[PDB]
Amino acid sequence: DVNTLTRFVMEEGRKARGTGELTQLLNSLCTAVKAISSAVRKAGIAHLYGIAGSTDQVKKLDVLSNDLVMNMLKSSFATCVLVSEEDKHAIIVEPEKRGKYVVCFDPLDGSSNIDCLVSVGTIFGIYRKKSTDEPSEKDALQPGRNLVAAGYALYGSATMLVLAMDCGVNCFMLDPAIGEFILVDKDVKIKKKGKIYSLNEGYAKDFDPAVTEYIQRKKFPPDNSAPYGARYVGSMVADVHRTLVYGGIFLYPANKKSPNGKLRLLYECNPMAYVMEKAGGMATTGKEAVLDVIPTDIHQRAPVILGSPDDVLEFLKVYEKHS
Amino acid sequence: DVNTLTRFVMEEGRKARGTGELTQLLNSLCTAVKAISSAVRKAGIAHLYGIAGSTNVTGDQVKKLDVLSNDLVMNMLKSSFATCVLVSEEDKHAIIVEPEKRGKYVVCFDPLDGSSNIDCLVSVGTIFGIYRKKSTDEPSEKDALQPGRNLVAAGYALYGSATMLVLAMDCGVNCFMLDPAIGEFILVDKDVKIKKKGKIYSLNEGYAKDFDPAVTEYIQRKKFPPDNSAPYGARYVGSMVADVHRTLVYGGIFLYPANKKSPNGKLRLLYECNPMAYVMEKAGGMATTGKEAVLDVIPTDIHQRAPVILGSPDDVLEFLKVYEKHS
Amino acid sequence: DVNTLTRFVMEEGRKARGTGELTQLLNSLCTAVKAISSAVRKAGIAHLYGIAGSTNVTGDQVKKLDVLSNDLVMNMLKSSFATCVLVSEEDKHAIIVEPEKRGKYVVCFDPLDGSSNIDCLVSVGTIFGIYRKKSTDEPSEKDALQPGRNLVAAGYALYGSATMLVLAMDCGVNCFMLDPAIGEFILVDKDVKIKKKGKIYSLNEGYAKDFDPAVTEYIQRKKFPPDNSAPYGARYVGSMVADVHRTLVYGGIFLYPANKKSPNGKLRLLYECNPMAYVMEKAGGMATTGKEAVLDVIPTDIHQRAPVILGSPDDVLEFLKVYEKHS
Amino acid sequence: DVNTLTRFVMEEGRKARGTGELTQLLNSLCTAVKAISSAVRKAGIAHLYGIAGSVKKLDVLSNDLVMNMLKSSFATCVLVSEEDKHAIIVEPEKRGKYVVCFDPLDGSSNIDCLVSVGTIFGIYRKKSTDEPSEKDALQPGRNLVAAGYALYGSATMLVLAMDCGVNCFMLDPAIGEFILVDKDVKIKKKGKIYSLNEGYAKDFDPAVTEYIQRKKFPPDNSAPYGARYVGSMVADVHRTLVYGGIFLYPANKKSPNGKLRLLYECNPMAYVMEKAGGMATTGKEAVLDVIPTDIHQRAPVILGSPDDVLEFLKVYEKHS
Ligand SMILES: Nc1ncnc2c1ncn2[C@@H]1O[C@H](COP(=O)(O)O)[C@@H](O)[C@H]1O
Ligand SMILES: Nc1ncnc2c1ncn2[C@@H]1O[C@H](COP(=O)(O)O)[C@@H](O)[C@H]1O
Ligand SMILES: Nc1ncnc2c1ncn2[C@@H]1O[C@H](COP(=O)(O)O)[C@@H](O)[C@H]1O
Ligand SMILES: Nc1ncnc2c1ncn2[C@@H]1O[C@H](COP(=O)(O)O)[C@@H](O)[C@H]1O
Ligand SMILES: [Mg+2]
Ligand SMILES: [Mg+2]
Ligand SMILES: [Mg+2]
Ligand SMILES: [Mg+2]
Repeated sequence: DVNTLTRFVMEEGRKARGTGELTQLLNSLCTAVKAISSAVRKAGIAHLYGIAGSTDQVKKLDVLSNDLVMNMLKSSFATCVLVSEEDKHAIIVEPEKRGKYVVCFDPLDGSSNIDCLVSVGTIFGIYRKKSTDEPSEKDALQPGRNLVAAGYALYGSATMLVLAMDCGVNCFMLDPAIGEFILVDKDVKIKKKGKIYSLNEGYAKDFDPAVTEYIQRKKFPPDNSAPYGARYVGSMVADVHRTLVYGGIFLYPANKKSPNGKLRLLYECNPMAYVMEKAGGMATTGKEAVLDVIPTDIHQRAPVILGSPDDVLEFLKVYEKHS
Repeated sequence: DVNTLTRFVMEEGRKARGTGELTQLLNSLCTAVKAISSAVRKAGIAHLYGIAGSTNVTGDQVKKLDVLSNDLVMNMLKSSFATCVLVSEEDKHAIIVEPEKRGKYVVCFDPLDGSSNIDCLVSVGTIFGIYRKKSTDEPSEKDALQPGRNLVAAGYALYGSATMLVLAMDCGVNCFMLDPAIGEFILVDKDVKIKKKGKIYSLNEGYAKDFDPAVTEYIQRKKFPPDNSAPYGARYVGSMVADVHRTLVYGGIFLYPANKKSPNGKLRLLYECNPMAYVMEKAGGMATTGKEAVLDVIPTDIHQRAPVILGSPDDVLEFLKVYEKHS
Repeated sequence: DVNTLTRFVMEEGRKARGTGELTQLLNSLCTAVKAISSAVRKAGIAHLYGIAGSTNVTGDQVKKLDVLSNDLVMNMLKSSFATCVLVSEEDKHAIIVEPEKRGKYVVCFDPLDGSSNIDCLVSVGTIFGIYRKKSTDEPSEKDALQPGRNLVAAGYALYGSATMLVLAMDCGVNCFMLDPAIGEFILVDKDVKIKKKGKIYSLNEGYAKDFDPAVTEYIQRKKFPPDNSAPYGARYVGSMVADVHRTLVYGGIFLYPANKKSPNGKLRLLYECNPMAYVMEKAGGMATTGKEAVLDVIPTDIHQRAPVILGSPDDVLEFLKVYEKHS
Repeated sequence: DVNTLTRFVMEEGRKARGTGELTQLLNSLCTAVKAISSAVRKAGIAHLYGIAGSVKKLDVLSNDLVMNMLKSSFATCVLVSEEDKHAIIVEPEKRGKYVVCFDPLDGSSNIDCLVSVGTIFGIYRKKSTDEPSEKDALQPGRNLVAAGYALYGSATMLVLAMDCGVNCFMLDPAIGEFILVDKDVKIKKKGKIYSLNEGYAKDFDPAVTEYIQRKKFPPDNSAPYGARYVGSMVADVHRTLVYGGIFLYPANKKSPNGKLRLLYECNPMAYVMEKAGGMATTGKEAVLDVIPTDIHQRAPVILGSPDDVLEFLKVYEKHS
């Protein structure tokens, strides 16, 4: 039977005995992702270039993508606190539209390389508000282990939405002819070990000796097996999704321009770690599992190594050797 | 004033006082590219997954996409009445256009690179180079054995976050953005030029163990600059259109160089290296094999390989300085 | 606050304390309508005309729209797990859903009304009525033989200059515009109500020689008002969905009455007249056979015909008074 | 062998040995019509209704699209639009030699009910050697170089009439391309449908009343014609071209010289009809022979299958 995101989400919520609040939230997020995809593919750009007589582009697209997510989630009546990469402070939903959920998201990740039309993407993570206090930024400071749902949209050669919940990881392809996300890979599981590593090797000078050693073993295998292939798009959604689909390992470790890491814990690392763990993968900072870091600031950064468990375990063995 | 690919091509054809044959070829290629973009973005995939009660998925969808893209380009170019010989990355032999539809142009193309890149849903591209048939002999694969310098037009379409067509001709490089709401390529970057020195290098460092000693030293110098300037950034998508386009837009260097086990490189000269070398040189960049300019190689086989290092001229010259140090 | 069909239907389901079954049905219908819309606007027609050669067509692609439409609606409703008995203009007998997929609802629909003249690009449409199952026993086509009064939901999609879904339920009539750029039905008109009296009449006057004398007199009053008021304008698209939507939007009257060669009219009671009558009544309009309300007829055959006169209430009342005068 | 509008137009230009100017004009109209279609189908309406938190009328937008695309083609010198009281004169730097008269969005009267709407165009070559003026648009339809319409119905079709005949192109929205689907089109000799607003029955000339009576009670007592009246000229005329038959907008008392406009409604449709082997008459003469004195002047029109038009004229000549 054909399955769609709308039907899949409605049926999981029926199975969950819930009230429909999270269903309405995920419904609203789907709409926003379809509207982001349309703009990312440049529908209507002819009007910007004067087709009807009327005459920062990358910037405005991430602002618009933020507005679409913010508006769709607000009017869902399902949220109370929204944290966005585009916004310095947490947004507090007005009282008459408040619901039970906190949403952390990057509405257009990798946006700043739109000039090259590289893949861009959306990342989101959904929490049940935990405190009974008046809503505030504190409600978003929960460890990733508390995630109820998380995932991402990739605006690549096609638009795909990956949604991770308690039930596992499911991938949906957008059919632009009808505006429906079609279920195409069910209960995805990452392979135990891959043949691809992904990281910005331009920071090789700043690399920890654990990282340098691990990556040396991927290029020059001490057992003389085949070297791993390398890929790095520089957009987290593209690089993590390739790791999910093919296996392997993605690293963005600390460097001396980013001693706490480059990626952001709340709306980049935590959602991707959650998808990885639900897929049978791993996600570590080196010191602890990403999902166990307790945030103290909503835009704080973390180092991340994630992907196939044998590859992450192999990295972690090299890491404790450098204790 | 807004400009479209169709209007731009038509006006350049008028300025050239051509017969209109090349214009028709490029109109045909543009339609084909719009058709590939629609398939790449997965229009109608709901019907494949049973929305109307029918079909299983069966086989290799990525392969079928490459084949479908090849059939779109082949058929639009055949029906243009502007071509006689078609060389495609997807076909063993050159396709000879039937007598009734023969025109004067030779087209080498790679219609899509889905199968040759395990990256899934990250970018895909089409590359093309257009030559004028040089002899009046009955058409054969020999008519595509021309050096890249003989190209009249070349370029690529990138199916990325948006669909972009880059077209290079004697008038320079121009970049057109596909507006899917209306099926028009909108002119967005005019007479593009690459910057003389960039800050990004692009190659597959998994192959590091098989690197020629000069590639190792060059890359080491990008990661550990001897003058303690800032290291270059690294990006490697695995799709030639994507990696070359970023080099064009941001500057820097892209390398798929020769080495011991692959003494002629891996990429193909006629429909990968030559069109990109032409775009680079028209943009004021460089494209070398290490031994010579890509566009000066005279091919002897239609699927022959070439090493290629291309991009900002100061970076390519710096690599050639290191390459000659190890001669 | 923006509102979509998905969000609207979901909240209404939460309001009425449903189990979500109707909601999944309506979600399924929405998806089929989107796919029908895409086919009607001729997405992919270029493959039918050989853009990729002869080999690249046949699947859902080669089916006529009436067949494709039936397959889309049939399949989406079956896979909704919310229906048990389906009635379509396309199939002589009601379809009994497999027990593994059965829900509690009965759906009567016309997958593509007006496809008659889809050749001239006239607006066409989809019509649907939803009943709950009443019977103690195994689902059978007698479950669909309910009066229009038992409807829980009804409406139509119009594929005209734009695609619109008109949904009628207990809460009233609501209208959703399909945004093709993102594939969402946007709530654009809420709790819609017909005007009390219109200035347009709508019927096929070409068959005037066979008109019932009561229809002859009522049409004459429209064109030759006995009080020197302004005569009504005439519109007849020949596609029921388009004519009924204009009647809802602009007011007036639409007639497909009984004549003498056609004892009970031509339009079908279950999946043409009944849904349209339900929309009209929820909008403060009217719909009669001449002798009783359409929604009161007790059907005995799932494909039985019914005369229909519907629209603004003062216009249907004037017709009835002329009609009862001749009875 | 598939063909597109772009490739068909360019190939006809090559055969004509034209300089490319009219081909650029027609390319430019093709783009405008694709953009009108996109807006008519309501792409982007979600933004109007606040999907991102926070408006030109369709007819205004459509006029802007055609006007700007034609101006920027460098192929035109005088543009007459139903939306503009005076003719637009193109600035010297963007001037070509063609005069274009058009209705950017006919039927938008009642777009509130999502009826079919259309764009109609007629293209003339400027004869004079002098400065372009409104007078250059005052030509009989006989002088047309090209005419047609785009119908935004259940699907979008462009019908183009030229010397070479009538050709029909279907817009494939997946790829944004007009595909040639019906070639060298000819209308049926006689149809079975008549199209007019019978709400004006009280004002009909007795020729029209008697002709309509012939359609409902046939004198050879064949089957009565069916009736259709969409109320959008493009939709009713296109059905007439596809199925044969007759379409009439005759004189009534709020429109004593007809309601439809000669330069950009009647003349383009008359020219499609004639190139398809049909006819179009005011009743007194061929539409294409009327010499206009006002760019917005109205004309009565009866057009369609040749046998049905001749039959009307035979009834008309009786009441002469
Ligand atoms: N559509 C859904 N998919 C998966 N889980 C759900 C869904 N709806 C509700 N749940 C679960 O039920 C809980 C309460 O749902 P709600 O009543 O919608 O807030 C959520 O926090 C989830 O754990
Ligand atoms: N649309 C065009 N853009 C750029 N150059 C063109 C174009 N059309 C023709 N030319 C040039 O004129 C030559 C002959 O034109 P043709 O008669 O179309 O083959 C071509 O090989 C090009 O060098
Ligand atoms: N989405 C909805 N909109 C309006 N009424 C509904 C909806 N869902 C359920 N209902 C009402 O509640 C009944 C039971 O719903 P269900 O259990 O989903 O079949 C239906 O037959 C309707 O009367
Ligand atoms: N694309 C075309 N299709 C049909 N006829 C054309 C075309 N281009 C030119 N012609 C004919 O040749 C004349 C001169 O064209 P031009 O030099 O473009 O003004 C026109 O007025 C038409 O009669
Ligand atoms: Mg961002
Ligand atoms: Mg290939
Ligand atoms: Mg029907
Ligand atoms: Mg008009």
